[PDB]
Amino acid sequence: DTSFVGLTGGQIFNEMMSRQNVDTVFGYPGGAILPVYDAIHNSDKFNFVLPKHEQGAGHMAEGYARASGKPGVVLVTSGPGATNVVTPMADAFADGIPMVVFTGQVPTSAIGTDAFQEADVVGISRSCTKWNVMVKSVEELPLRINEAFEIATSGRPGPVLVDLPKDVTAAILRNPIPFVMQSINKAADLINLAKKPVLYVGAGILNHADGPRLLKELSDRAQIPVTTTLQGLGSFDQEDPKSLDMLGMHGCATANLAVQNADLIIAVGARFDDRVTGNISKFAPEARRAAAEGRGGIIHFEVSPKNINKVVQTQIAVEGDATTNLGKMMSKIFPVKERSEWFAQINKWKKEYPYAYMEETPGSKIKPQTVIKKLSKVANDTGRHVIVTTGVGQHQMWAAQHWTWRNPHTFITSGGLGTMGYGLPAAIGAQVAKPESLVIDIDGDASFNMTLTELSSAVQAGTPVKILILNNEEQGMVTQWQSLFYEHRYSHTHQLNPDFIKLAEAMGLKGLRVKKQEELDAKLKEFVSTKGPVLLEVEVDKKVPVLPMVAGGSGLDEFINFDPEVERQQTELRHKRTGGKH
Amino acid sequence: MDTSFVGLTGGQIFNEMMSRQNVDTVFGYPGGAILPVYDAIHNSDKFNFVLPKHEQGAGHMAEGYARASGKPGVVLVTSGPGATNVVTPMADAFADGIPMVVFTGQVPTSAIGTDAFQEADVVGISRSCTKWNVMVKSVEELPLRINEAFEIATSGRPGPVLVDLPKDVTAAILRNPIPTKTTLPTSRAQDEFVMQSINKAADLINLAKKPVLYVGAGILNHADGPRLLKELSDRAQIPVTTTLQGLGSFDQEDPKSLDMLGMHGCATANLAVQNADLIIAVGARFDDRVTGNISKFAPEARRAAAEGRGGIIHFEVSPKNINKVVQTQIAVEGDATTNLGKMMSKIFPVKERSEWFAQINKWKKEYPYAYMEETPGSKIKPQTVIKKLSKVANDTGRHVIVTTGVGQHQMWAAQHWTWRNPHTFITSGGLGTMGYGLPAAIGAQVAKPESLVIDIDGDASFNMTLTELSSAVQAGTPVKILILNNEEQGMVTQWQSLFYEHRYSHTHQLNPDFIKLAEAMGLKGLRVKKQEELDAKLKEFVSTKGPVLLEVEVDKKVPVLPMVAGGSGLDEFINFDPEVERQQTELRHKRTGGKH
Ligand SMILES: Cc1cc2nc3c(=O)[nH]c(=O)nc-3n(C[C@H](O)[C@H](O)[C@H](O)COP(=O)(O)OP(=O)(O)OC[C@H]3O[C@@H](n4cnc5c(N)ncnc54)[C@H](O)[C@@H]3O)c2cc1C
Ligand SMILES: Cc1cc2nc3c(=O)[nH]c(=O)nc-3n(C[C@H](O)[C@H](O)[C@H](O)COP(=O)(O)OP(=O)(O)OC[C@H]3O[C@@H](n4cnc5c(N)ncnc54)[C@H](O)[C@@H]3O)c2cc1C
Ligand SMILES: COC(=O)c1ccccc1S(=O)(=O)NC(=O)Nc1nc(C)nc(OC)n1
Ligand SMILES: COC(=O)c1ccccc1S(=O)(=O)NC(=O)Nc1nc(C)nc(OC)n1
Ligand SMILES: Cc1ncc(C)c(N)n1
Ligand SMILES: Cc1ncc(C)c(N)n1
Ligand SMILES: [K+]
Ligand SMILES: [K+]
Ligand SMILES: [Mg+2]
Ligand SMILES: [Mg+2]
Repeated sequence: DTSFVGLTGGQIFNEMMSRQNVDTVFGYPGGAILPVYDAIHNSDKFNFVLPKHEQGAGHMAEGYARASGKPGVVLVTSGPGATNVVTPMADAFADGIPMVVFTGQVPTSAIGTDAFQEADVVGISRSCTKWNVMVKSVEELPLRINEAFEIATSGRPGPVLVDLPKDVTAAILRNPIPFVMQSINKAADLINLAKKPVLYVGAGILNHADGPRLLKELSDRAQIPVTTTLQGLGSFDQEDPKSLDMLGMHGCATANLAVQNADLIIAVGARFDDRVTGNISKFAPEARRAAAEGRGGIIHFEVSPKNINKVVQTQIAVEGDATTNLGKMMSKIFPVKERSEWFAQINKWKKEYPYAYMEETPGSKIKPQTVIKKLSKVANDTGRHVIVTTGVGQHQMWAAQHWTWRNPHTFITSGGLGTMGYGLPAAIGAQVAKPESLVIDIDGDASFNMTLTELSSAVQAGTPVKILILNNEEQGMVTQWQSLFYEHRYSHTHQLNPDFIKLAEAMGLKGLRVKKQEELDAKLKEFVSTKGPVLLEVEVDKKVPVLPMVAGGSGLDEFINFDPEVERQQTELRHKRTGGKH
Repeated sequence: MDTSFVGLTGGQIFNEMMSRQNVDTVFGYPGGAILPVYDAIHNSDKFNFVLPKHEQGAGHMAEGYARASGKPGVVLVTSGPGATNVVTPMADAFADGIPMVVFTGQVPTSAIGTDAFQEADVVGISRSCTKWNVMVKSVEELPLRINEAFEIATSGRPGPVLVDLPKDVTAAILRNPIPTKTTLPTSRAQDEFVMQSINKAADLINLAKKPVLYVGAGILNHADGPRLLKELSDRAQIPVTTTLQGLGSFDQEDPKSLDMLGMHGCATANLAVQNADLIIAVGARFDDRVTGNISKFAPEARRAAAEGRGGIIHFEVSPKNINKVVQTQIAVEGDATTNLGKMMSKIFPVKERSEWFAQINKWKKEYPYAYMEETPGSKIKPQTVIKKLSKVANDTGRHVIVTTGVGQHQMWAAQHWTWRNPHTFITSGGLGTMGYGLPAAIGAQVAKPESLVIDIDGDASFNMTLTELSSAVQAGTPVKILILNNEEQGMVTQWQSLFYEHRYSHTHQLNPDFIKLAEAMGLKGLRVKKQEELDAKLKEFVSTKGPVLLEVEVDKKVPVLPMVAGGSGLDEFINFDPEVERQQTELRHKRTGGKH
C-alpha cells in the first residue's frame, strides 16, 4: 500500500481510526501526543469527547463499549496522562471490556533518560492489558493499530495499549508499507439426562448479538431455569417464570438454592468468580455428587482455556464462543415438556425467600430498595430504551436486585475490579453510544465524590444523563462489613459530602433533592422527564444491610436472610456501641 | 528474639510500627482488603488520619505533606482500584524524589493469582515507579518489611516505596517470636575517596574565573543545605541559579542570585551558565527542561575542561545520576550539604569578581522577566497577579507555602514570585501532574498548621482533582486556592500556537462556576475580573480565615517567556517582544476564524 506515503504518523492514525470504523474517541491532550492531536484537529471521521480527568476518558470508553458493542478508544498523553488511565484499564481487564488505549510517549531518543513526563507505560500496563506495545517507526504504526483492535475484540474482549513516541507520530511515511464437536455431543447428552438442571449465565452470552435469543431458546426447549451473574443481568428476561434472578454473595436465595441442589450446572459465559461461588468447597454439592455418579456435574461454555477448570473441576468444557456453540448443540437437545418436580421446589423457595427488607413506615426515612423499585417502573413508563450504570456499593447491589432486567446491554456496572466513581463517566460514555436512550446512573454518595468532576463533561458532551444519588452519608458496603464483622467499629467510613444540588447547578446541571416519602414519586417523575443532564439526590436510611448475604466460609445455601426483628436489635446494638452516633 | 508482638494481629502490629517510625499523619481511604488494618487504627491516637474523596488525592496530599515536612508521606489504601488509583502519585514522587510509603491492601494470599475480587498485581504495576516494593507473605515479616520500606524511601535520593498487605496477613495473629533486629528501625576507603574527590573539587573551584552554582532539590534534603550553599557562595563569590525544584534554597533577594534557569528560566541565569568556565552542580540532575539542547549546553565549561581549567563538578547522592546526561570532570558522591561542609575550609576566600559580576549585571538589566502589562479595558494579566500576590503574602509576616498545578500559571508562579525560604515551593516537576495543586496544598497545610498555604492553580489543572475541595473542609485545612482562569490548557495552547500554526485541538474545556462550586463544597468563594478590584480581592483572599477559593479571570493565549525549545541552546532563547505578541494575536484571530 502507498496511500499513506507522505503522511505523518498522526495523519495515519486519523485514517486508521476511519478504517477501524471508529466513530468516537475519548481523550485528553498533552505534549507528547500533540502530533496526533494536530492530525485529528476538526476531523470528521469521528466524534471526540473531552473529560476533565483521564480516568474519566477511560471509564467513558468502557461505558461506550458495553453499550455499543464496539471497542472504546482512548487517546491520552505520556507520563501522568498514561498513569491516569491505569485504573480504567485494570477495570476493563477484569470485566473483559474491549478498549484500545493510545498513549503518547516521549521521543524515542529521550526514552530511558528519565525524560520530562516519561513513564514506562508498557511495563506498568503489562498486567492490566491483554497486550501492549510501543510503536518504533511510522511504517509500523498501521500494523500495530490493526493488531490492537483485533486483540481487543477477539477471544475474551479486553484492553490493549499502544505507546506512541512523539517522533514516530511526527514522522512522515516515506517508504510504502506491505474436538469441540465431541464436547458438544457429550455436553448435550448430559443435558438430556439432567433432572434438576440450572443455567448459570454470565457476561459471555452478551458478547454475541444472538446470545440472548439462543439462551432463551435452550431454556424454553429443555425447560431450564436461568440464573445470571451481576454482569449477566439483561441477557435473560426476568419476567419469564424460569428466571431465578441473580446468584452469589448478594443473590436471590432461590437462585443460590437452585444451584446448590442442581445435579447439572450449565455455565454459559461465566467465570465462577469468588463473588458467585461462595465457599468454593461448599459450591454445588449436588452437582459434584451427580458427577461422581456420572449423571451430572458441570458443563462450561468458555472462550478462554485458562478460565476452564481454574476455580472448579468441570466434567465437560466447550471451548469457543458460547452463543456459537449453543446454536450447534440445539438440535441435539431433547425437548422437555415439563419439570413439575424441579419447578415445584423452585417455586416454593421463591415464595419463601423474596427480596424482603424493612419497608417505609409513617415518619421513617426513605428506603433505598424502595427508590430502585419505584424508579424502575417510572423509567419503564417512558417507553424509552433504558440503560443503567452505577457506582460501587450497596446501591449497586440494590439496583441489581430490585430492578427488573429484560433487555441486553442495559446494565453497565463495575464488577471484577469494583471501581467506585465508575457510574457517572460510564453513563456519559453509554449516552454517547445510544444518544436516544435514557441513561440513568444509580450512584452512591462516596462513589460519586470520586469522579464528580466529570459533571461538567456531561454538559460539554451534550449527554443528558440522569444522576441518581442514594445518599446514606456513608461508604455503605464497607460500613456493612464493619457492622457484621467488626463489632460496629466504623473506621473512616463517613466522609463529608458537598451540597449535591448546588454542585449540580455549579456544574451546569439541574439539581433536585428528596427528603420526604411524600415527594419521592413526584421527584422521580420530574427527574426522568427533565430535558438535559440532571441530578437527583435522595436521602435514604443509613446502616441498611444488603440481604441476602453469603460471605466468609458460608456456602451459597448458608445465606443470611432478612428479618425485621433482627434489624431492630442490630440498630439498638449499633447505637450503644457508637454512643448513639449511628 | 522478640516476643513482644506475639498475640497481636497484623493490623495492630502495623498501628504499633507507625509510632515506632515516628508517623504522625496517615492519608488513606478504606476498603475491603485493608479492613483489618483500618479496624486496628480505629480511633488510634498515634496519628492524625486524613481522608480524601479519591485515592489520588491521598497520594498527592502525602507528597505535599512530605515536601513541606521533610518526613515521608504515608498512604493507606485498599486493594484493586484503591491501589491503581495511587499509581500517578507514586510515579510523581518517583520523578521528583519524594519520600513516601504506600500501603495497599491485598486479597488473601490464597486468592492471589485467581483473578479474585478487587485483585491487581500492584507490585508488578508499581515496579517502575517505586524505589522498591514488596508483598508481605506472613505476619512474621510485617515489622521487617515496614522498617525496610521507611529506610529505603528516606535514604539516598528519597522516593516512594510500596508495601502490599494481604488481608489474611493483616488479620493474622502473630504466634511466633521474631528477630529483635527486624522490629527495630562507614568504610575507611570510601571516606578517603570522597575526601579525595572533595579536594579535587576545591582545586577546580579555586582556579575558576567565571563560576556558577547550579543548585537543585538535593540541597533541600538537608536542614543545613541553604546555609552551607550561602556560605560557599559568599566565600568564593559564586553567583547562584536554581532549578524549579531548587527555588527557595537561595535568597533571591541576594545580589548573587541568578534566579531560575532552563526552558523558561531567566535569560541571565541561562547566559551565565552558557558562559561559565565552571559549573558546580549541587543536587540537580541536568533534566531536559533545564539543559536545553544538550550538545549546546555549557560550551564554555566544556572548553575549560578541554583545557584542564574548568568543566563540571557534580555533588550527587545517586550513582544512577552521575555521568548520565553530561560528562562531568569531578563527581562528589553522597549528601551534598555534608560534602559542602567538608569542602568549605579548602576553598580560597575570594575578594571579588568584578568582570564576571559586571557581565551578569549587564544581562540582568537587558533581560528582565518582561511581559505585556495591563492597559485600559484589557483583561488582568496572569504575571501581574503573581507579582501582586507575592507581595501581599510576604507582607503578612507569616510562613508562606506555595503549591501549584501544571502549566503556564506554574511557570509564572516560579518566575515572578520572590523566593527566600526553603521548602516553600511545592510543585510537580518531573512528571508534571495536572491536579497536584489542591491535594498537595492540603497535605502541606497538615504538615504546617501555622503556615499560610496557597495553591496557585490553572483552570484545567484544578478540574482534575477539584473533588478534594470538600476534603480540605473535612480536614480543617484553611488552604488559599487561587485559580488563574484563562479558560484553556495554556501550556498546551502555547505549543500549538508556536509549532502547530494555532490549531487548538481539544485544548479548551467548559469550566463549572468556580465560586458556586467552592460554596457548594463548603468554602468561601471570591471572583475578580476588573483590574481595579484585584488589590482588594487579593487582600481579602489571604486574610480570610478558613479555606477560600479566589478565581481571577486573566488574559488568554499569553505565552510564557523566555523560552528555550527544540534544538535551541540555553542562550538561543525567545524573548518577550510587544510587537510580536501583537502580530501573533492578529495571526491567531485569522487562523481560528476569530474563535481565539
Ligand atoms: C460490591 C460488589 C458486590 C458483588 N456482588 C455480586 C453478587 O452477589 N453476585 C454476582 O454474580 N456478582 C457480584 N459481583 C460482581 C462480581 O465480582 C463479578 O464481576 C461478576 O460475578 C462476574 O460475572 P461474569 O462471570 O458473568 O462475567 P466476567 O467476569 O466478565 O466473566 C465472563 C466469563 O465469560 C467468558 N466469556 C467471555 N466472552 C465470551 C464468549 N464470547 N463466548 C464464551 N465465553 C465467553 C470469559 O472469558 C469469562 O470466563 C459484585 C461486585 C461488587 C463490586
Ligand atoms: C510546565 C513545566 C515547565 C518546566 N520548566 C522548567 C524550567 O524552565 N526550569 C527548571 O529548572 N525546571 C523546569 N521544570 C521542572 C523540571 O522538569 C525538573 O522537574 C526539575 O528541573 C528538576 O530539578 P532538580 O534537578 O533540582 O530536582 P530533582 O529532579 O529532584 O533532581 C535532584 C537531583 O539531586 C540529587 N540529590 C537528591 N538528594 C540529594 C542529597 N541529599 N545530596 C546530593 N544530591 C542529592 C538526585 O538524586 C537528583 O539527581 C518544568 C516542569 C514543568 C511541569
Ligand atoms: C512531553 O515531553 C516530550 O514529549 C519530551 C520529553 C523529553 C524531551 C523532548 C520532548 S519533545 O521536545 O518532543 N516535546 C516536548 O517537550 N513537548 C512539550 N509539550 C508541552 C505542551 N509542554 C512542554 O513543556 C513545558 N513540552
Ligand atoms: C476485597 O476482597 C478481598 O479481600 C477478597 C478477595 C477474594 C476472596 C476473599 C476476599 S475476603 O473474604 O477476605 N474479603 C472480602 O471479600 N471483603 C469484602 N469487603 C467489603 C467492604 N465488601 C465485599 O464485598 C461486596 N468484600
Ligand atoms: C494529569 C495530566 N494530564 C494531561 C497533561 C498535559 C498533564 N501534564 N497532566
Ligand atoms: C476506587 C475505589 N476505592 C475504595 C473501594 C472500597 C472501591 N471499591 N473503589
Ligand atoms: K430483579
Ligand atoms: K523570582
Ligand atoms: Mg453511600
Ligand atoms: Mg488554564
